[PDB]
Amino acid sequence: PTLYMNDGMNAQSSQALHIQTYCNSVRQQIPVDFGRFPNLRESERQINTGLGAARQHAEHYLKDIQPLIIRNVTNIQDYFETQNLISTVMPSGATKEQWLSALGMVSDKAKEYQEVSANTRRTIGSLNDKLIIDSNNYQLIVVNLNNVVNGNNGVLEQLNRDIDGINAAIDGAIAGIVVGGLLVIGGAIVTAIGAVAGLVTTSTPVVMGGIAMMTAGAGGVIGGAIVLDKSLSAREKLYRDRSQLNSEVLVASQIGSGYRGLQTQAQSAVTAATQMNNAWDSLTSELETLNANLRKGIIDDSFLRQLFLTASQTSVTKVLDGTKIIKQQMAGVVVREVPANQSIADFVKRLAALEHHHHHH
Repeated sequence: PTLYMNDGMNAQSSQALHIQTYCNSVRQQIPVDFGRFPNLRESERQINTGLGAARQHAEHYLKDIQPLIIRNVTNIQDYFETQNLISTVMPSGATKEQWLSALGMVSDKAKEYQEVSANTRRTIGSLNDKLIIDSNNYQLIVVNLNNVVNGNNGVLEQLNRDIDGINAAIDGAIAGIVVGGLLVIGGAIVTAIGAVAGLVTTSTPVVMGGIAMMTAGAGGVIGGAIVLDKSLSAREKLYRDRSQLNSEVLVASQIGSGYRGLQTQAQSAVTAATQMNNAWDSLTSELETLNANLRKGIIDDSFLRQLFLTASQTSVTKVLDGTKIIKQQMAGVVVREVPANQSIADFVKRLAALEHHHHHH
């Protein structure tokens, strides 16, 4: 259970930094301006209404959920510091009753923290559910606009699936970068937000879902930009290839892709939250089994003492080490401003060229 707890914590913490950055990109998205086309006023208002709801979903995550996930790390640290302390306090000839008191104190903490993880899982499950509905309904606003300007709905839908497909690649590259950097002592996570497509001027730039996450090592040395550059540039390319689509349909499409991308992050958060809740479940079960087996007299104090002792010398070390690195990295995220005349792909491409020069390669 100690390693299950470790893996749950690592997966939820890394994914939490990913959806956090995605939510920031949704919050920073500027309303769409189709002022130059009075006949698209209705579409402009439907798109800004859906965007407002997306910003509220993102805000809900940042303010109401992110802190519970960070609280979970702290709860893991307190749990294991407490289990460890039991090991150092219980003297030699401690009675069954004293051991039952001690087991009780750790089971109470574990159940308290299991319930916090469970409530976190429900809250993210609900947000994911709402995002599935809102992102699915948003697509009708885009088709409707495409119909108002007699665009080809086949070409639009193809672009939508192509962007979904490249977003899996971008997500997987960001996930691998963050997982790989989460447990580096002295390492930091670096994020940037920027337009998802190449810029062209009077169209509203879409930063929603335009994210980069990279690592920084000793001396602020960026890692991950070379890897990430490939999938970011590919998205920019896929948009470039549909410059025959109406400009406003393209913007509307970019928000839709950002709305679906947000729902994808929330599904990843559900999966991580489930894995963490299952880890707590197996921790409380183990304690309940030790509580019953000591009472049934199937085990004894001596076994329990050695069980907690070994744990404290072994897998608990890894968890406690992880809790400290994870809190530093989640608290030390470095936010890079992207200039208004650079896409997220442009920005990372420039960081990738700097990364090549630092590697002399």
